[PDB]
This record gives sequence, structure tokens and C-alpha cells, in this order.
Amino acid sequence: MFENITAAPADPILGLADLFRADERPGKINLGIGVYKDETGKTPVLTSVKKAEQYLLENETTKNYLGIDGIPEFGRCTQELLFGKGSALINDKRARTAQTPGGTGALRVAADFLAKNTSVKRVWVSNPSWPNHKSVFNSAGLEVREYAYYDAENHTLDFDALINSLNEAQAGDVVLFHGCCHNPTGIDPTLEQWQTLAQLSVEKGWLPLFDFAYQGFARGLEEDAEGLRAFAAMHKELIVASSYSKNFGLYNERVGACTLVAADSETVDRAFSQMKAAIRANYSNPPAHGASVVATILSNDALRAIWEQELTDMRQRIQRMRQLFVNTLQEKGANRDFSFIIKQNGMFSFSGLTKEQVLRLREEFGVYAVASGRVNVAGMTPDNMAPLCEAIVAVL
Amino acid sequence: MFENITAAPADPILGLADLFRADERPGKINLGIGVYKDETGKTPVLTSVKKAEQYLLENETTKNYLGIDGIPEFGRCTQELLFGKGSALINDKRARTAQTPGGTGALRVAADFLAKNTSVKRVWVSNPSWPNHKSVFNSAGLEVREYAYYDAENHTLDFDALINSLNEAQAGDVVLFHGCCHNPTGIDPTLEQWQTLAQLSVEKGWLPLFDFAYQGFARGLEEDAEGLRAFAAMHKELIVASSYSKNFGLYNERVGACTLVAADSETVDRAFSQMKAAIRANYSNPPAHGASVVATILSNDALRAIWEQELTDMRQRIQRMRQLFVNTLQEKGANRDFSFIIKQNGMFSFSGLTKEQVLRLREEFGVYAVASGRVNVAGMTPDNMAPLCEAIVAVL
Ligand SMILES: *Cc1c(COP(=O)(O)O)cnc(C)c1O
Ligand SMILES: *Cc1c(COP(=O)(O)O)cnc(C)c1O
Repeated sequence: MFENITAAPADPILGLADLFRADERPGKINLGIGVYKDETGKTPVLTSVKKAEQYLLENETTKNYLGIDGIPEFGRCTQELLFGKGSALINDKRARTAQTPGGTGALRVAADFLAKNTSVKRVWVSNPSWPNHKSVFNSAGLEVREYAYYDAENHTLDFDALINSLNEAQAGDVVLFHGCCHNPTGIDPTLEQWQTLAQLSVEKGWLPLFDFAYQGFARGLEEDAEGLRAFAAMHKELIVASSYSKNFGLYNERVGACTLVAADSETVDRAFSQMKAAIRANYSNPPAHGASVVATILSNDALRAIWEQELTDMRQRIQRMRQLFVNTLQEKGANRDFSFIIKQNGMFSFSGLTKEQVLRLREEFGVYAVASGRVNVAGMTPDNMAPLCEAIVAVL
Repeated sequence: MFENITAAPADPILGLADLFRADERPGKINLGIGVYKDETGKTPVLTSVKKAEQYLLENETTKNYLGIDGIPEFGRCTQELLFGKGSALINDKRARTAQTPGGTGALRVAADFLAKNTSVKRVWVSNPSWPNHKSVFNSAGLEVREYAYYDAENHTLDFDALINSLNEAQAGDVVLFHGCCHNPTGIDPTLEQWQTLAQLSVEKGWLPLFDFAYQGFARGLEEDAEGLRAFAAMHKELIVASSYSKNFGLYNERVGACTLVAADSETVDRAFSQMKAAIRANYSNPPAHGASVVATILSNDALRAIWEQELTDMRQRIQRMRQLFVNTLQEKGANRDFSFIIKQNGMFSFSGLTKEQVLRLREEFGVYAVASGRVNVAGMTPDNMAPLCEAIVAVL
């Protein structure tokens, strides 16, 4: 039944790792990773989540099943992080949050729910976007379409092409928005554009799906949700797949949320019964440990203050190398002007390199990066900086 | 898009819990739960997994993503538990194990893989079986069929009806077998029947899917896998969805495995690339904590010996109340003879009651049970025994 021919193909970024370890040579630099790294190259456990883990060891007395939608505490800590404390959405009981395995886990649950209970047939994702978005949505029977976003040239958001392209969408189409700037480009909407897009969607009938995975890495936790909240003000129904992998550095514990908002509490509960039916048929109920850590910190004033200092250090560190890479590039020769790197938010950026400068950089220079030219600046440190900017000047 | 009409319906066992807490009265007894409970009514964390959790707090230094198929250690600890140490299957590199979120998580992954990469269209599950089996398989586009198993009368396995019914299956049909006896009935195959069914399947062309969730609760870890191994000897390809929820009492950490075996290593790796493609499009990669606890204990001789003493206490405790319930039923009046309860393995058993003796037992007697008459004997203790056997004699 399986013997002879089934198939393959390698993940874009995930197969690039098995030639990082294999290289002998001194220099070897991996940008092209997807996690954060500190000035010494490690992805440490946060001081704050180690404290909440000692709390959980001493306090937990059972390991019994969680409800299908998880830990209540977690759900409202999420709603308050995504929307704010005083939001018409929370006091009006318009939102329901399922605790889910990672942000990908939340998108597959948005997907199965939508594919099975709704009339939705296409979702519109940006070009470029995170490659695993097509697979999650195609696995739920939905085909994916693309709306312009960058193209390239000016190194910015091509606002008029995204809209002239978004007009080809009909009214029960989902359009997926990145809340916290864009993987792979780091490019925003400005608040005035998020407002210009929230009205459009209200008038054309799109149903927005915000993918929000890097909240806290652009200007701060609150400022990073103003796009979302600018749409949550205008919408009756919306969906958000949030993740706590990159901000609680809780990557392998699989900690995410799928929030559904619906117009009123009676509707959102009927809808959320089917979202819970979807989940029951996938993994049955969510992993407790990581969500138990996120809810213990977010509800403890001491702990939550150490976490926020730790998110501000990561955030400040990435900003530093955006600032420092574009400077070392100037004082190391540098052909092209890279000023665009600064205010392009978060960990990833398109270096601008061709799919030939990347392979020249990788075969015999030791710098790794994704062939699309996407680099992770959190893979950059101060004493690996000038070996890296030198290698890049060598190829233009 | 969601406002007005979507839908509902309640889970068989999972909705029965919200009227357990709501009852004031003294007596209130919940059988109809799905977890183990000790002689005092609690589902404690195992001594052994608390020790492995202190080890993990002191030792882990990162929380970075696991590969798609998880922790290597976990995978071979599983292969050695499912198949034995010296198995042609392991030394010949014929099996690949993905670490998965719970046993349900492994079945949805068997399902998506099969539905998308294979010609499989129907799977045959027993009547009765675990109700969430139809949903997992239907969500993957597969319809479910049923093979006779119990019907009722003799209170045993109706061997000839299951086979006369299994002949209506064609050759790329999956037939799902419960390895460790049967949810909901606790009824086996004997080893001589598992051998009689392994040949049948080899000759008709079925592809077996073993669901193995209660390994260690019938006679012991090894004896409980002899059905599986009696088929793994005869088969070229097979699938098993194993779970560590009920034996490591690790319920909410979501710890399971999906093992694929294929005829040779080159095939099973091609097949397992697509199984990993399936997983990537669902939750991306599995939760680390619980699997990290299972692999730390199974690879430590001290620790693994405390765990096995703890699995033998649970196993001995359930046997005790099977023994004691059928005795208190004799000395408390008792109409019918309940001798069938003993050697009917594990936690659940069909009490034999009608869907009217259950509702009489629940509305004004305080004993809870699933309407199908399924009881959890681990919900039975020594000083709740004679209140419960008394209530049952009262209704016949
Ligand atoms: C990382 C990421 C996710 C999901 O991350 P998890 O590791 O599953 O929490 C979702 N969307 C985008 C755009 C991401 O970058
Ligand atoms: C409990 C059970 C499972 C899966 O359990 P998890 O809680 O997800 O580990 C699968 N099959 C049967 C027959 C079960 O009883």
C-alpha cells in the first residue's frame, strides 16, 4: 500500500539546517534560522518562565485533561493582550479563545472550522508570506490566492498594488493579515493604512484572519496590536491566531490561541461549539505545560514585569543589529544602500540579495541565509557582524 | 458569515461531567469518567514523573523547536515498548515513529496521511468502539464502517460475527484494532484469535491500524503487546497509534506516538516524509514536556523501575474492584449474575444496564455512568463500593 511511490519535498527554510551542521570551517554563520538568539548565540529559557516552571512543579497535583479549549486564565490573558483591557469585545462576551498547539495549530483550527462550517472557499495571503500558510489552508480543502505586498524595487509596502489586487476577492473570502510585521519582509502597514484597509474589508465583505506571532517585537505589546484593534473596532466577526513561541521563547511547548469574534455572545458560542468540534477531531485538547507557564506569568505582577523586561531586551537587541548591520555595511565598502533595514520590524528582513549571491555566500563563505534572500538579524551578533558584512560586500 | 445558524452536538461522555458538579446530595458517585483514580478519588501526578520533571527544570537550557517527528530517544523507547528489544522490525529499520499530541493526535495523523497519500477510502472500526474514532476518520474525508464484536447476550467477543462481517471489506481498507482491550467493553482477543485474525488480514489485504492506549493495564506491558507483535510478524506494512496518557498518567501533556511500518527502510522513509508533511500542515511539531518526561524515565533504570511499580499498582487496583464489585453485587441482593466483569481488562466495562436503569441511577440515586451502560471501575473505591452496588440492585 505504501511500497513504491509516495513522495517528498523539502521545506524551504527547514532543510537548510542540515548543512549548517556539516561545515568544519571556522567562520560558519547561520542567518536563515527562525528563532531568536541572544548576543552569545543561544536561545536561553526566559528567567521568567523558569520561575513559573518551579511554581508549577511545587503546585500541580494532577495532570488531568484540560477542556477542549484549554485553561480559562490563558484565554482571557490572551484576549486582554490582543484587544486591550477595556474593549467592547470582552465586556460584551463577543470573543471565544481556544488554547491551541502553537500558532500553526491555531491556523489549522481556523482552517478546519472555516472549511467545514462556513461557505469559505478561498483565502488571500500576501506575496511574500510565511510558506507554511499555503499547506495549512490547502490541507483544509481551501485553495490559496495572493495579494501584492512588496513585489520589490523601493524596498517598501506597495500599497496601491495590494488594493488593486485585493479587489479581485469576493465577499466570503478570508484575507489573512500579519498583525505584527510581516514574515518575511518585516514591512508594516502604518496605522493610517490599517485604518484604510479595515474600512475596505468592512465594505467588500472580506472576513479578516490575523496571524499574530511576533507581538512585542516591533514597537511594544500595545502598539503592535493597534492594527488588529483598528479592525476589531470596525468588524462584527474576525479570527486571530496568536502565538507565544517567539515572545515567551516557549517554542517547543507549542503555545498558541485561536480567537473567534462573532457580533454577539449567543452567536460566538454556537460558532465556538463547532470550533471545539473541529479540535476534538484533531488532537482532542491542548498541551498544558506551556500554556500553564504563560497564564502563571501574565497573572502575576512580579513575574509579568520580569517577562516584559525580557521582551524589551530581545526587541532592543534586534533593533541594535538592524542599526549596526547597515552601519558595518557602510564602513566595509558596500555597493548598495541598505538603509531600508531599519524600520522593518522584527527578526526577518529581505537582504535584497539574488538567489545566486545567497548560494555564493553559502558554498564558500560560510554565511547561511534563505535563498529568497531572507535574513534573521537575531542570528547577527557584535563579533560575528564584521565577518558577515565583509562576506556580503564581496558579492555586492 | 457565522451570524445565525451553524450548530452543536454534545459529546456522549464529555457532556455528562457538567451535571456531576451540580448535585448537592451526599452520595454522588461518578463512574463515566475516562481517567484513572486511586482508592481516595484523585488522579495524582506519578512519583516517577515528578522526579523527571525536577531533572528537566535543572537540566534544560533551551525551549527550541523539536523536529517534526519529535525527540529521537522517545521514538525508540516507544518502538522497544511496542515491539520488543530484539525485533526484526527495529534492527531492520522498518519503523518510523512521529511524536504526536496524545493518541487522538496520532490517529488524525494516521488519517491525514492515509487520506492524502494512499488509495484508502474506508476504515472498519468495532461495534462498539471509542466514539471519537468516527470523527477523527471522517474529518480526514474517510467514511467509517463497523465490524461486529459484541452485539450483547453472552457478554463476550462474538468471534464468528466479527469475521463474517469483516469479509465485506476489500483490500485497501484499513481495519482498526484496539491492542490493549477494548474501549468500551474491556473484551480481548485471546492470543489464539489475534493469530487467527493476523493471517486473515494477510490474506485479504487489509492494512491494520492498532490503537494502543492502555498498554500495561490488562496483564502487563509485554503480554499486552502480543496481539500487535503477532501481526507485526505477519505484516509488511502496519500503523500504530500509541498513547502515554493513561499509563504515565500524563493526560493533559498530550503524549503519543504514530508508528508507521513499511517492508523496508527505504520505503518507510519515503512514506514517513509525507507523514511529516501532514504534521507540518497541522501543528508543525510536537509538545516537548510530556514526551521529554516519558523519554527521561524510560531511559533511566532507577526511574523506570519506580514507574513500573506505579503501573502495577494501578493495574492491580482496577483488578481489585472488578473482583470486589462482582462480590458486593452478590452479597447485596443482585438479580443478575455479573461474573463477566472479571477478565474483561482495564478501566471500562459494560455494566449490562439498560439506557433507563442508567437514567434511573442518575436522576435520583446519584450514580453517574454513560447511557450505554459503560462504567469506569477505576471510579470505584472500597468505601464507595456498597452505596453503589446497593443503588444498582435497586434497579436490577
Ligand atoms: C512562527 C509563526 C507562526 C507560528 O509559530 P509557532 O511556532 O507554531 O507558534 C505563525 N505565523 C507566522 C507568520 C510565524 O512566523
Ligand atoms: C484514550 C484513548 C485514546 C487517546 O488518548 P489521549 O488522551 O489523546 O492520549 C485513543 N484511543 C482509545 C481507544 C482511547 O481510549
